[PDB]
Amino acid sequence: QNPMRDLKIEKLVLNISVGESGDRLTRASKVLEQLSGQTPVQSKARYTVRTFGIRRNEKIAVHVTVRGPKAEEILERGLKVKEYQLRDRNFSATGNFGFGIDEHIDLGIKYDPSIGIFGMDFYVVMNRPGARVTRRKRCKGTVGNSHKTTKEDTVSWFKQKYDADVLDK
Amino acid sequence: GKSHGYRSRTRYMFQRDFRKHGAVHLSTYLKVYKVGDIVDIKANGSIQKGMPHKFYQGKTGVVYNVTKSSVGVIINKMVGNRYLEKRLNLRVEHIKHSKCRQEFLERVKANAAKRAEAKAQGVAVQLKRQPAQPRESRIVSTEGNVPQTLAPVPYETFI
Amino acid sequence: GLRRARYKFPGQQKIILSKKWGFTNLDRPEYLKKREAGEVKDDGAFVKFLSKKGSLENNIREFPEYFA
Amino acid sequence: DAKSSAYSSRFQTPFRRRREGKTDYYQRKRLVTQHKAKYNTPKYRLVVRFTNKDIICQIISSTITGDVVLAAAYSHELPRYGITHGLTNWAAAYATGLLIARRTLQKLGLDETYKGVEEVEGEYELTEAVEDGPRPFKVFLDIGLQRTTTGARVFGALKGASDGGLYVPHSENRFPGWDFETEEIDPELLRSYIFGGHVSQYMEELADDDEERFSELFKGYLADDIDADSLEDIYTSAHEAIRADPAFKPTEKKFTKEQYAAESKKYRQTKLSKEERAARVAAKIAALAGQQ
RNA sequence: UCACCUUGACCUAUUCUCAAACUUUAAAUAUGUAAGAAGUCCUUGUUACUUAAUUGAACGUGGACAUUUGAAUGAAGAGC
RNA sequence: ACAGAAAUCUCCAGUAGAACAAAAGGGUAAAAGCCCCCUUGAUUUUGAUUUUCAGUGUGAAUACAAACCAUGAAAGUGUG
RNA sequence: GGUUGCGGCCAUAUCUACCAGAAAGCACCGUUUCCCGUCCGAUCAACUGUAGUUAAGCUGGUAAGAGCCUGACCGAGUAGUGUAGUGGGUGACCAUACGCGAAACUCAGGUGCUGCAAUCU
Ligand SMILES: [Mg+2]
Ligand SMILES: [Mg+2]
Ligand SMILES: [Mg+2]
Ligand SMILES: [Mg+2]
Ligand SMILES: [Mg+2]
Ligand SMILES: [Mg+2]
Ligand SMILES: [Mg+2]
Ligand SMILES: [Mg+2]
Ligand SMILES: [Mg+2]
Repeated sequence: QNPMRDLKIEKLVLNISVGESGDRLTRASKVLEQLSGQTPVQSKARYTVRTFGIRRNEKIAVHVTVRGPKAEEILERGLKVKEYQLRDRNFSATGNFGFGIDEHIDLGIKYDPSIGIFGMDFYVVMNRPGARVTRRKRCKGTVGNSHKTTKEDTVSWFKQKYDADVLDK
Repeated sequence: GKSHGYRSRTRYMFQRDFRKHGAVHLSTYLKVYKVGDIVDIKANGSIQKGMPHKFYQGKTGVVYNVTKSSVGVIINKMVGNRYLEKRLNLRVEHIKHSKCRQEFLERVKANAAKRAEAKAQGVAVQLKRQPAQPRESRIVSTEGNVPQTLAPVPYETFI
Repeated sequence: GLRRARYKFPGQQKIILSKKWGFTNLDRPEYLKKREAGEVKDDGAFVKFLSKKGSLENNIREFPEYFA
Repeated sequence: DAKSSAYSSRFQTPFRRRREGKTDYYQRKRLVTQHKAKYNTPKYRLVVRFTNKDIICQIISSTITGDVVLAAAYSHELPRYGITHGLTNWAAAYATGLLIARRTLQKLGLDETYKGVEEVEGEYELTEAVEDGPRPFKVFLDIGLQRTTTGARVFGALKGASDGGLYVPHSENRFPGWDFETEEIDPELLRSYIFGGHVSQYMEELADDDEERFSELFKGYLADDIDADSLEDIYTSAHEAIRADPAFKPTEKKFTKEQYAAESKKYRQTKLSKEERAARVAAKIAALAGQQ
């Protein structure tokens, strides 16, 4: 259509929600450090319920956000784990997608003190060129209806390059 | 017991005038107040400093002192059987000019102007205002306007 | 049936034969000229009316016997 | 979705230039509101806005009917001062900041007094009042919606007009050269940025990294072979030309405003009247419900 | 059933009835101020305040205007 | 993925339907709220003012002025 | 007339859907050594207008659009209310006399105006 109307990655985000904090979640940070190459950021707890065992403001999770050429070399490290098979779900109506895998971690060896498993939540945010207008400070606009990302235009993009197939098992 | 605080019974008075909440528009801060100007006191609830007491909302007075963001306004307050001079330190965003005094001062410029061509000729130009005088003679025509109305209507319930 | 219901009430009550059509706010002939015309269509308990206002597509979606 | 009728009726819109994301009215009030015993004294501010491919710089006081521009400068008139490229770098901000100072002072007649800092060193210097002369033209910095960051170009004209002879009150800690470790400006580093040092060193390390990016970037510079070191004399050739003639040459106007209008009055759509909007709805009944 | 006369709420358009401690609106009565000589206009004098700047500010000199001098009615003397 | 109705992550809608120590009312959306940085103006000195009012006192508050600081690029703001 | 910067009044400017924009400006957009900031050059900072584009922003039009704005002898001189009577009525309340006078509804019309600067086949 337009050379500025082509679906792009914005950001891949890598989530692990540990049910506790302490010695365990430092290792959950280090596994998500080496996948990204970036130092990762922790997330606290929004509240406490006395039924899930997590207490408010105790840093019970990690995530990291990767953008650009580095981010497109992390997707396929979890896509062959997922066997290139996404479902009728996994897709937002806004045009993004993600999935949840476990234990790819044989690839990317550090010293590897193998005590534990860290499953991890893939999610990627799609955009198009011109997404600056919502995040820039001055004249903070809104993306129009035509140029906004849709659920179809990303499942028409996933069945494009990265060559997968959808809804099946 | 009974409550007689400063902002007591000010529930609707200091309210913010539907769909005109938010910031104070900048013409309020660009208005110029000189000593002797006659100003209407209307408290803006969104500014809590320099805010007049509830007695002075809607009162009109004369600027006597000018400080950085505030005018000093003199109000006459009836206390018992006499009036006492009240001196109020109000910031200029509770204050607007009285539009009557702009209407007066143009009439002063008008009466000066109308008396000028009273000095060219024809003295005593009759420049005082007069009330609504009684109407004069008329002759009401009927061409195309013949007088017609019928009678009072009967009683119907029309539910 | 309403004359017997007066006795259960204090005060004084009247039996006014209304000139409206049923539980509506328009008279019997005014409701008729709205009825051969297409500004009248059924609801659950009441009747919806057509206006010269709003989108023409919604004036077509509901009320399609009109514009004939 | 579903912005209902009760939602729209109760919505209070932001002003227009809060709805345009173009004005902070929180900052505007504090910049503009004059001391009331300084009755009609206009409080002047230095507007420094940075767009893509331009620097816009103005001297503005405020009236009730709207703002008033005393003196304006642009970086797109730097071509006649000898700056044909680098019009949104840090140093054209100094160049526009220097020009708007010297354009204002000759406009107000105070140009011979208050020459400012003549030879530029990047010493943190403030315009001092001449004793038994007029006070210098007090103007405050409006950075607008841009962020106060150490080394930003919005503080480029802050050094540009302070040395240009305008009394702009400031600290120095947003110039290139401040340290969070030692609370002290680095005047040697700041001396580079005014004369385009931070642009000039990038050429000399792109001389030694790759000619690929040195052919994409500075592609204009390759075409007219300005030396990688010759920037400091380009800017001095303009910093002298500004103080020689800041007088605001206008431009040609080139098919003037009466025929500019009719040139841009043939691509603007016409709002209709009732007689055709009724005709369109009268058409739309036969179009939508003409029994197929 | 292992997509069904015997679905609850929820959403959309309707409908009847209301509010001292609800409200977009909004009276009547009551209420503040103004309707000038302590005024207006012109000239420009002072200052340590204020202005980039006698610029403003405030108070003035000198000059211009006299009772239709700046609505109505009254005033019984006014002020202390 | 575990993970469900509620763990974290991501987008869309969100005029405030939240929050602002404590009741209720008022006020607030590039903030008065949330996060971060710096600080002690919750300072000194004397008058003026507002409310309760006898125009006494007490308490609370508003605007200044001389300082001295904080703060910020700055305009500013701060006498809890 | 367009556009940009700074605005004034702050929806006639807002919101929803669809369609156009010549030039110019604006924007998206290219890169990360430096100043600077981040989990991450998306924000922010810095750089060249260089690789490209009007796709978005943005402006404008369309809509028996929602909303908003104005007017009406539209409701309606209505509801309410001031004043008066040794008026009515058992009372509740009501009628009259001299005045003041809405709102909701309903139709009609509209959909930013303007200031300072600068530039634009
Ligand atoms: Mg109380
Ligand atoms: Mg700011
Ligand atoms: Mg009551
Ligand atoms: Mg009353
Ligand atoms: Mg609290
Ligand atoms: Mg409360
Ligand atoms: Mg007390
Ligand atoms: Mg970038
Ligand atoms: Mg009597």
